[PDB]
Amino acid sequence: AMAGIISGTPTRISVDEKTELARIAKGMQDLESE
Amino acid sequence: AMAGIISGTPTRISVDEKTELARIAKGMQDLESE
Amino acid sequence: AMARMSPADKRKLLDELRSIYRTIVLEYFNTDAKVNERIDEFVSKAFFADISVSQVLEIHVELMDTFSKQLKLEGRSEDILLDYRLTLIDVIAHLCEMYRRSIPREV
Amino acid sequence: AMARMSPADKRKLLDELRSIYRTIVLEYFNTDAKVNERIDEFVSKAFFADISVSQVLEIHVELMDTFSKQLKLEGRSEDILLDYRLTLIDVIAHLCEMYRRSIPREV
Repeated sequence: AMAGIISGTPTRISVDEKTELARIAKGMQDLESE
Repeated sequence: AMAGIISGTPTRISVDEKTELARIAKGMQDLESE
Repeated sequence: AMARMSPADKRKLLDELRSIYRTIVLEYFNTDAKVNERIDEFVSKAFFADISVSQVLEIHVELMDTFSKQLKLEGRSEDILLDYRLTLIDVIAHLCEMYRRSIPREV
Repeated sequence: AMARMSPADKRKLLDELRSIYRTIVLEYFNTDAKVNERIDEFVSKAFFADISVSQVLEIHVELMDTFSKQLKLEGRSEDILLDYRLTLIDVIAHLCEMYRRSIPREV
């Protein structure tokens, strides 16, 4: 689009059908934990 | 999990490999249009 | 907005967020249902309850597993899985929107 | 924050957001790169430039098409497509976070 080839390193990671969605929780759910 | 069966109406819509991601733009991109 | 709300009431909200989020998903393809009502309910509580996106993000992951799980066992098309990706992204974007507008800017 | 910024400067930002967003994606699987820098750059500009999530949402769709497109023609595993879903959701959640903290609440 701009200047170069875009791939994203295809075929590299094996993931589940639901794939590791979010999962990282970003840790913003710590608002209920103390 | 709570009380009932969860499905989401599986097999119903035909989508592209990239699937209709966002696409709705939600129309919040109208900040640059007048 | 009120004094520190009890922990259970918070869970009660979450209990609703789980079902509501779920409800939003079911109505995403509604024939006449105003998913907006489902989204508005979730969007409304999430902001008020100061619910971090994390739960929205994590809660989605669990439910998403529920659908793909049945698809594998029920031998059904998993193409519909996108709906959860669309619902998840659309939902987060919606509350993310009000968060943006809920921030007064000097003029 | 400053006086109405020209239209091109805005596009210049977008020009960067497209490349930066893209850069974030490439480094998502970086061996040592601090994608955080890529995410921080995008997160930083998006907030400052008052960039609505829409572009983040729409821009992602176009680039996502770019990857799946090559996968079909290059005959490559499309499992990696999730990275864009993860990057898109993770990115939006990050700026959505600061938006939440950028909102003072009475105490």
